[PDB]
Order: sequence, then structure tokens, then C-alpha cells
Amino acid sequence: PTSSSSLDITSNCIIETPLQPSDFLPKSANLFPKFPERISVDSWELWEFDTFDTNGSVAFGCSLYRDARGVEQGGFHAEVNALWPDGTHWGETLYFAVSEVVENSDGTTGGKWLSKDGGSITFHIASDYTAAALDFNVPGKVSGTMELRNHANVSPTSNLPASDAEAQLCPGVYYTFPMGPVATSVTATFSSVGANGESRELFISSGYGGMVRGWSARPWPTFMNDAYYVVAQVGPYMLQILRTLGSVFVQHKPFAVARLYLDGSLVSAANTVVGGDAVRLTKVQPDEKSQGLSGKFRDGNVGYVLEFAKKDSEHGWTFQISHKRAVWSEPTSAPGPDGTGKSGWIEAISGGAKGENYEGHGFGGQLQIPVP
Ligand SMILES: CC(C)[C@@H]1CC[C@@H](C)C[C@@H]1CN
Repeated sequence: PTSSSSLDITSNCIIETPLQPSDFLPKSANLFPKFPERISVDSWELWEFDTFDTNGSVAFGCSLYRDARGVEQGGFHAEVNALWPDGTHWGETLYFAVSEVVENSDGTTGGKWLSKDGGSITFHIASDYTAAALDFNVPGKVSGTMELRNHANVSPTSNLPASDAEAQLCPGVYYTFPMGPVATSVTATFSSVGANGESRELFISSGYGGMVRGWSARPWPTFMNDAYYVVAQVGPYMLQILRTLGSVFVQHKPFAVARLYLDGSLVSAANTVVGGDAVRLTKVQPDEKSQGLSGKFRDGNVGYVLEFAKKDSEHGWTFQISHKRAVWSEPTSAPGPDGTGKSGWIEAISGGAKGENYEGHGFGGQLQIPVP
């Protein structure tokens, strides 16, 4: 243990004026907190670990945050979501008074979100970013373990962004995928699941998914009002993308961070959206395509077309994304004809380059917030 960042909500670790993060470290996973001593009311940091099975029937995701959003609910927030094959879901925001992140002499990174009652979520990440382990010990809620492993010939290190511009969604907003393609497993037990509130176990093995590391001093409404995130496996392709559509505060500009791997090699890295590669992400409406669920809010899309293009590509890669199974649904405004919300999906996805028709699944989510 060589570097430690330990924050408690209760102690003044949260200041009401802006703070500049630590500089972006090129060719690093930047897993150590960029706001190590204190965060501002605007600042946020994310360590996210999402999994799903190869059959697109089971999902389990954990987002660990450091931000001020959960202070009046007594902690830092962790978002835990699960879907079973019968369509039953479990979704909770979990609050933890203490968040601790350490870098160890062996080069591993450890994180612990710790409650007053002794309950915790912990992560442990390899020095070369090829493995991550989470342990859940939240009494009355969820216990178990999650593992993500990169088995690629090419090291995660060789694919890490080499500049701020390759690590950024937009100025001052960092969003990264340091593990690249991962095999996943989950063994978990939930105390109360479904209408009957009976305990249930969840298992994934040799599944798919991905890890996100992001941070900013800029709060989300200042750079977006709509976002789509997905991690997916489509035959030999592994893809991960965040795409935002701007609020009035960025003159409605769109932004994206996107990566596309072929059998563990990085083939397309895009930090630009055209709607040094570029992505195009276009919503599919239910009057255009017969397959795909819509969400329950004002966004009626039934999926997306995702294209990755180079400057020296004729056709690049095109992926058709259809919403197949609902994971979570939560409003983000008062109800009405323009009521907004957030929707998580198991996605069905197909395509590749011209002449390719690979098929697989993703774990996706979309959000709108009522910022003009
Ligand atoms: C409620 C308003 C009309 C919505 C809010 C969500 C955003 C994505 C689009 C509009 C604002 N342009």
C-alpha cells in the first residue's frame, strides 16, 4: 500500500466550489482517484463493472461512484442491477459512508465502499489490468463475487490512451475502458427478489461485459441530456461505446468514446461522432423496424445503428442493436408526454464489416434528463 485515498461523507471531504482533477496519466488506467483528498459538489468518479451471459438471459452490473449525489442518503452510491432468465430484476442504490482506493507496492489497485454496519463492496485490479475481482458483502441485500479477466495476446497496456484527447468524451470529461475485452463470472445471492421477496442466487460463467473508468469536474447536465452506453460481444468483435447528445450548455453537440476489438486486437478507437476514427450512432424507430423493445419514457427508439469508420476505410463496421430484455427502468422527471427516464437493456446485436453477419448480445443503457 504506497498511495491511499480515503473519503468519508461525514468528515468535510466535499467542497461547494469547483476542483481541478489530477492530470490524466498517459498509458495508465488512471484507476487511482483523480480527486484523491476531496471532491467538489460537481465532481464525479466512476469505477463500473458490468457482466452478462453468452445467451443474453442474465445480467449483473455494479457502478461505484465518488460524488456528492448520495450525501443526504448517508454515503457514496453504488448502483447494483441484476436480471434473471424469467425476467425478474433486482435494482438498488446502495449507500456507503466511506470510500477507500489504494495503490499497492505490487502495483495492484484496491477499492472499498464501506458501510457503518460493516457491509462493503470491494474491488481488486491487477497491476497489468488483465483481471478484476469484486466482493459484495451487503447484509440483507446482496453477497457474492464477480471476476473479469482479459486473455488477449496484446496487453491492455498497449491499448491505453496515450493523450488527453484519446481519454476524453469532451474537454474535462474522461471516459476510458482500460481492461478491453473480458471474460466474466458472477456468483451472487440476493436476500429478497421479486414480488414474493424470496432469496435468489445468480450465476454467470465465461460471460461477457466490461469495465469503465471515468471522471470529471463537469456535472452531467452541463454536457449532455441524452446518453447511450453499451458493452457487447458480436462473434469475434468486442465493442464498448458511450455516446452523449448535448444539452444547451454545449450547444447540443454530440460526443463519443468508442472502442472496437477483433479477437482481442484493437481495430477502431474513436473519440469523435459524425452523426482518429469516428462513430455514427443513429436511433431506430418502431415505424422503421419490427424487432426491438422501446423504453417506457419519451424516447421511443427500439434500438440503434452503430457504425465505426476510419479515414482510409470504405465501409467500416456496422452493428444493428435491438433492445431485447429490460433490466431497469426509472424516471428522471415528473411523468407526462415529455417524461424522461433511464432504461437498461440486454441488447441483440448483429453485423460487422461488409459481408459479415455476426450475432451476439450486449448490456446497454440509455438516459435522458430534462435539460433543454
Ligand atoms: C422534456 C424536453 C422536451 C426533452 C428533455 C430530454 C432531451 C433529450 C430532449 C428534450 C429537450 N430538448
